Amino acid sequence: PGTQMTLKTFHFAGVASMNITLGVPRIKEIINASKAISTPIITAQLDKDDDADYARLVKGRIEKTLLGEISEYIEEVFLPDDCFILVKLSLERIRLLRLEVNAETVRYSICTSKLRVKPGDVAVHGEAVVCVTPRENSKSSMYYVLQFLKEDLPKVVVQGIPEVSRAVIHIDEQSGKEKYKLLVEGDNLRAVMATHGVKGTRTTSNNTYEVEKTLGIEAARTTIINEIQYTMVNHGMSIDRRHVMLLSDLMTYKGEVLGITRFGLAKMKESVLMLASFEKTADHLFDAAY
Amino acid sequence: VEEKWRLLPAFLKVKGLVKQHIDSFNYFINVEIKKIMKANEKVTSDADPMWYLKYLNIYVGLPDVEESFNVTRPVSPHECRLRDMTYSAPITVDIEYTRGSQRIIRNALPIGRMPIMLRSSNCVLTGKTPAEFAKLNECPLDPGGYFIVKGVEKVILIQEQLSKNRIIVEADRKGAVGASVTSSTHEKKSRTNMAVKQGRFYLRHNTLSEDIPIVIIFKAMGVESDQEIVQMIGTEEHVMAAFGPSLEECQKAQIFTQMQALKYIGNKVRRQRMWGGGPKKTKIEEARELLASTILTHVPVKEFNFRAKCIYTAVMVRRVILAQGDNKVDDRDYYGNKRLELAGQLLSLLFEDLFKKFNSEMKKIADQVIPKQRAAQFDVVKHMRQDQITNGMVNAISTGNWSLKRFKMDRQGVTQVLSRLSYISALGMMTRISSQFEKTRKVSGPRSLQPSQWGMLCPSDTPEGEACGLVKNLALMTHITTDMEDGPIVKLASNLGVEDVNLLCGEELSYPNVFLVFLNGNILGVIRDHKKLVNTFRLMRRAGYINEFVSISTNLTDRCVYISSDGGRLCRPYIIVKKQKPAVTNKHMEELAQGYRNFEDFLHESLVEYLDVNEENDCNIALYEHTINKDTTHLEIEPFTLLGVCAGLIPYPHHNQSPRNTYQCAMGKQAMGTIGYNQRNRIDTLMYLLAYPQ
Amino acid sequence: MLLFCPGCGNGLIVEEGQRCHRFACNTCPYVHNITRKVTNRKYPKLKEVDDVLGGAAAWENVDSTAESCPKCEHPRAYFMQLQTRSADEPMTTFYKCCNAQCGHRWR
Amino acid sequence: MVLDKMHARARGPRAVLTRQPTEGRSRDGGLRLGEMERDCLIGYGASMLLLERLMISSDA
Amino acid sequence: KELSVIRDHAGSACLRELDKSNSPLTMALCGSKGSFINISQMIACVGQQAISGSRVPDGFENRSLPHFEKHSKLPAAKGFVANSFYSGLTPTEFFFHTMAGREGLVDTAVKTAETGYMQRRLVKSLEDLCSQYDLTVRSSTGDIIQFIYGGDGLDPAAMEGKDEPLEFKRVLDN
Amino acid sequence: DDPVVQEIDVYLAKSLAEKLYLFQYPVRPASMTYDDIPHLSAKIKPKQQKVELEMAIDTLNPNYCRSKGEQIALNVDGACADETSTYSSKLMDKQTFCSSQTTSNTSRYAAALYRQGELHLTPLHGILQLRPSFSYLDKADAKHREREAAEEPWVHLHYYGLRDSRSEHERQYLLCPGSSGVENTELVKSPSEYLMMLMPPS
Amino acid sequence: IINIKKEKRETDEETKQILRMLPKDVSVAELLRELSLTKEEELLFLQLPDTLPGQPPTQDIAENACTLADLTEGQVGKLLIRKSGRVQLLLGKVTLDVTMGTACSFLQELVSVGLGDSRTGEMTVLGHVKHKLVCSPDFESLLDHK
DNA sequence: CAGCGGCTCTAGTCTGTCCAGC
DNA sequence: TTTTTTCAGACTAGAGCCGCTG
RNA sequence: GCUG
Ligand SMILES: [Zn+2]
Ligand SMILES: [Zn+2]
Repeated sequence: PGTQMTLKTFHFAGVASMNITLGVPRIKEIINASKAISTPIITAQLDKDDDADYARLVKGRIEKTLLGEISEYIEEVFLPDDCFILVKLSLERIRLLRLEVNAETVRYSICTSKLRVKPGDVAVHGEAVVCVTPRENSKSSMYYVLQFLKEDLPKVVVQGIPEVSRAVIHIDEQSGKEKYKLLVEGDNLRAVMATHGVKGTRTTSNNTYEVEKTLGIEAARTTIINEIQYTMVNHGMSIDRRHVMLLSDLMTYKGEVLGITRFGLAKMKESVLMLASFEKTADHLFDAAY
Repeated sequence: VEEKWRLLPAFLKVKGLVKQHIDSFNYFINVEIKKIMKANEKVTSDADPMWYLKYLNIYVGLPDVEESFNVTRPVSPHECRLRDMTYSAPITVDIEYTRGSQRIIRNALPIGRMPIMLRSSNCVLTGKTPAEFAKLNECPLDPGGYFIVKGVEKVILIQEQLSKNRIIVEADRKGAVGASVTSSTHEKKSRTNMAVKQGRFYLRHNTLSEDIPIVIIFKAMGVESDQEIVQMIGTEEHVMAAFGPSLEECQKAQIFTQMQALKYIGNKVRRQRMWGGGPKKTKIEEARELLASTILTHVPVKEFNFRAKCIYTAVMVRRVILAQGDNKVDDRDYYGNKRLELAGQLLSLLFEDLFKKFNSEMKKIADQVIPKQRAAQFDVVKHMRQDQITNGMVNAISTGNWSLKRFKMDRQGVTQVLSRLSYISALGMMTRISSQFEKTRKVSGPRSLQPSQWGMLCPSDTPEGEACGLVKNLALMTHITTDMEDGPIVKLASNLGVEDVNLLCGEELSYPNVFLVFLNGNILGVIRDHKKLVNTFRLMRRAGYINEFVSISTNLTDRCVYISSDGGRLCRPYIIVKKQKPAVTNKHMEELAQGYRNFEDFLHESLVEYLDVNEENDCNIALYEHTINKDTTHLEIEPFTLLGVCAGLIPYPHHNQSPRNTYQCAMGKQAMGTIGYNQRNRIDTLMYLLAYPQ
Repeated sequence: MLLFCPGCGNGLIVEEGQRCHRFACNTCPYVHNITRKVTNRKYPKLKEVDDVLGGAAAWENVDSTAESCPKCEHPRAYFMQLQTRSADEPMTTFYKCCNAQCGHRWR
Repeated sequence: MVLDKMHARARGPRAVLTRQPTEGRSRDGGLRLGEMERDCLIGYGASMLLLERLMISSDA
Repeated sequence: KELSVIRDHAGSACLRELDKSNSPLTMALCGSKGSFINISQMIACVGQQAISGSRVPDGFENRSLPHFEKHSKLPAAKGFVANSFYSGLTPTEFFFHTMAGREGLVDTAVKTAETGYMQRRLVKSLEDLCSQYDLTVRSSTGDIIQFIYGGDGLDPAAMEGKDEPLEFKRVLDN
Repeated sequence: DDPVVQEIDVYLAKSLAEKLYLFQYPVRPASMTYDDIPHLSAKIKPKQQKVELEMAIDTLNPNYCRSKGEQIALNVDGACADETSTYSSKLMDKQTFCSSQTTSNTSRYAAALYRQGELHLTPLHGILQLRPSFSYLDKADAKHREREAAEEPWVHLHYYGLRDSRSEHERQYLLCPGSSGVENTELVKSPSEYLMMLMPPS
Repeated sequence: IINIKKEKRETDEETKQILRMLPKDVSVAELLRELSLTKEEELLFLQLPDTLPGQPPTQDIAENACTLADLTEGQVGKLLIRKSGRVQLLLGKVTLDVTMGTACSFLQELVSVGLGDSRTGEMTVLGHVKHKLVCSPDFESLLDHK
């Protein structure tokens, strides 16, 4: 089938954006068992499928919002004693969109941010409207650390899964019931299957590695069946399932998903010349003489 | 103007077709060889300070082969193909060596034999009527542009490379936008790169063991003071802020003066030669030698003054930073950024290395025999060997391997055997372009058809297979430019109001109105009014005061105006439309045919102009007279010239699906048909001839 | 923000002295005592609000004796003002009317 | 032309290094049953045909 | 979508006018050679040339070619060819069609190399697997990849009904 | 477009043509001027023009960190030698300015003293950029290195600043015996002769 | 703290970052401000073309370049301001165009240097320079005529 | 106040890129 | 003494890092 | 280099 593609596109998931790679390059990704697949797509099912309002709130939980988006102004304040970069935080945008953020939540997020603000020097003032990060202990601490913090303070993710970036809400066209399912482009299946309102029982992914880590090997067998048989009927190219029921069942029968690369052959085969006739003929012959 | 078609035959009598090969070798044999000899003129011996070996004038003579000790008779191209000889001419040079203690001047000493391309100025065939060709046994309808080396006709294929002297902003594998200008001069060709590997700017070069933080380079150059460096790069908040991490790196180290930065750069210079180098070049001195001839060589220090190198370095840093923000990296597929190199350039690079190897070998011989063998005088002329130069070129043409280690140039496939399957196969091979990236298997890269190729490269003529887009073919009306002097363009620009860059602090370069003037990659100043320099320079070119092939282009997004007389740039002729009316005027078109005017008269009367891809970006060409608008600037001379030699032979190409046209171009070359009027006399390895061609 | 020494034009750093915080050069004796409040505001870009208010959001700006919308001449419409970029922008006014057999969006 | 593209080899010159047939029609050649052809034969299940083609009729 | 509608509607008119004797229509009506898109392109209108599913990108700055105005989003400045193959392609239209055509030619050449490498990798991992008299697919090592092939134990080639062995309604009719 | 306003006469003076220099300070803003700062010396080489200046910086103003000034002066000068010394006092008293030359020729640059209704041109002998010199640190290293391990003669000049009456006096030499009106004998060439002069035949 | 030695904010026109609490001009406007609004004299700096339209008078030559150093004192030309802001420097039979140069905002000082003695002399500051003028030949008119 | 556990991170490096036919 | 001439890729060490882990 |  991979030989016979006419290389047509028209595979954007119907949202007219975020086209999924779907040809022999997708078949290569499923077979290679790459932990990183380009175009990772968790399709999620909402607990309430008829409310745009419910969908908007859930999308806010899944997607990542940076501090600068929610911060009205950001000023490095130099004072006769103590220079502190104090971020002014809007309280209307926090209310305008239903994001549950507070100065105490932001203060927790500012720490554990890789900005070295791990000490408790960061402080909360007023009513969720001002957070003050004073400075850092070392590494050009003077006004230098401050210059780095001011540029890197807006990037900190106040709320939402860091990994997911581009959640989109898709509406079904069925006349009797109009239903909304949010397709998220990202990789943390565990988190995106727990955020309140995403029904974990029906959330799925297109990365066998993410599924194998979160849902056993047997669900990782069924995605290797599905995501090959999904990308094979997408390109025309009909195929028996009994071929894919064999390729998946070979690929995951020794414990973990063993992708068919040079590396997965070593964990599948015992004999040397079958490995030695494949790639890395030098190392595989010396190591089996050792 | 029914006879707007008549201009394609007239441009073609003088230029176009296979000429782009011939006029190129002609420049190498008549102008470039002397520039290379002045650059490597003078060989001096360590053993005797007084000994000197300068070269005064180099000439390349008529092709002749001597079959006896001293006959030196003339030779013909057909005889060389039959007897498997090489068609070549002697390279004769004039020298004034020291000799015993005098200054003996020798006129006309042979240093070797140069391969000669057929139909070149030095070739016997040039200027011969068809009857004269029959005695020489050469077909009159022969493309030329090929070398007979060891009895095999060999063609050097045109090679497409990114333009030299111009900074290229390009993402690294990490997504880290960097920059790289290849400085090609008549002395040294080197690559200088800039990189942001940890959020801080480092300069990289092959003579430096480690990447040097840029602020240290600025201080070594002489722009001591952080404010002057920041003012030069940018005064916008974003540009200054992003160059802030890079300022600390020098501050953390103690470099604060020129000497403390020059010494730091010296402790990093690779000092590979420790033998035969005598004693000299302290670490500080070695740095002042590198910063002045090795880093960004195209920009020239006047008297160890880097005012010019420092501004150019700032322009590179600013371009990385604006690009890093929006990720607007320059496309390396745009034909404006790519210059095609034909035979002259490839031969000149090969000769440059062989002349330096011949000179070096003569110094090594002199150093060994002058201080030891005898009081008897050492005469270089006796020890000089013709073989090093002759053998070197011939081998490179005979086997297509351009292994020049001095320039780190290791390219194979430069030359191919001319295909004599048919007349079309030979003509197509002359107009053949080889890509730089050849291992690329990404579909949307060099392999794709780029809109910039319009009018320059044939859209449908490409081999189907391993090289679907890697090999391209020139269209009918295309001229690849040759290098020009640049003395006039520098003068017109100063008088046209371009203020010098030495007289201004860098703050100006970030004002919105100031724009920078670049000539072949060196800054000529800053002008407030872009439109007057551009519309005055074009008016001057049309009157013929400035050369026709010089091109003025303006980029508004990066405030710079670029004037290019570099050479290797594709140029196509276009009719000029002023006020919705084409300038040909019908009567002029009749005059061409009658004989009063030739194509050159149209160019200097303002009727026709040559536009390169960069200039086309600033123009609004209209294919047909009916499509003329108010905004339209030019008119295409003939639409069918967009296709190439192979593509043209197809009847009604526009009425067919495009893949079918591509197949025909390949098949036409493989067809069996008449090769030449001398086909019967030729004794080639394989010849296929149709008995009754129609 | 970058501030530079009047003497030599190297870049200043903030440090602390025995009575005040100082801007100080690294290469010359020059120092500048911070006597009073000095500030530098970034004003970054906020999120888009276009698809956030559509579909019966929790608006609140309506008040007694509010104007009727100009087409329907009834007060069955909401109106609001928001910054679209950072809060240095002058606030823009926008309004939407929703009535029986009548859907419109106005400015 | 078919006249120049027609090649057939029975028993003919074998290269000294590997004792396998030659690679060029001019040298009497011999056709390469490569891995893809070998894979198709494994799929057909023909054990004897692979042994005859790759050992007896090549280099036993 | 609107540009697609123009080509589809032009095609429908072309098919209706064609006589029940056109050699191109007869070949399309049976499946011997051709399609109705091929006939529509030849007789009515060739469609928007699409590179990577999108209109032709701008080689020059803000312009696909120097023959159109800058920042033009108008159809025909971005690859829509109104003319049919029979009428002939104007020079700009011809260049856009060639660009789309080359993408296909480059894709086939690159794709053949990728599929061949992939087939070697698959055939160098699955070659040892073979069905056994016990009905269990096993490796050379004797490890059990499967207990029955495809669960059912049936063979893909022998199926007469889309992955189902019998297709009973047809069998009873015979 | 008639010349409805300001037909201005343009003159030319040569009395300062071999004396007039343009100094410029690339890092000093137009509002901060050295008019108040006392100047201690001026040095020049008249050929290969390289001007050097030394300016005094005060120490009783708050912007001088005397604790750091004592340290930097102790690095540069040995603690009590004072036979040759950059700074006489125990602190850094002086800033030295070193010139860079902008261009070799200055023939096309002229200063223009505008007055109401008239413009007076004067040729420039030189254009120099003055920058703050950093030698004090290189010498501080040289006198640290030793503890651990040109033909053109200087011309000295007296400095008279913009406030001094000599500046108001010599500023009149930029004018020329005002000429009521004439058409210059030179600059008579025609447009076609002028075009051929600025664009010479190859 | 000394009010006249504040730290330098980077844009030199915008030096004041701490406090006690532009558009572009054109040559018609520059000459109008210094004539009507303020009678004060000011030093302008103008760059002329590489050759002026003259002959070096009796200077022993070859059609060499002509510069202001070769001419003699007196009236050299006339400066015309036209309607619509066009400015011309009529410097013979030919008219040269005058336009505003790059707007410098660093300090510039116009100074005399006189070596009145073998080893000593006088340096005198004549004034600050604020505006630059660029003079260029009008290549369209010069060429159109011939 | 001190240490070793895993982290986590960037680059580093070697490894491929259809069959064959002339 | 002086240019590059494909594009990823999932391994293998180091460099730390900060914080509990004693 | 081209055919397959
Ligand atoms: Zn300082
Ligand atoms: Zn309503």
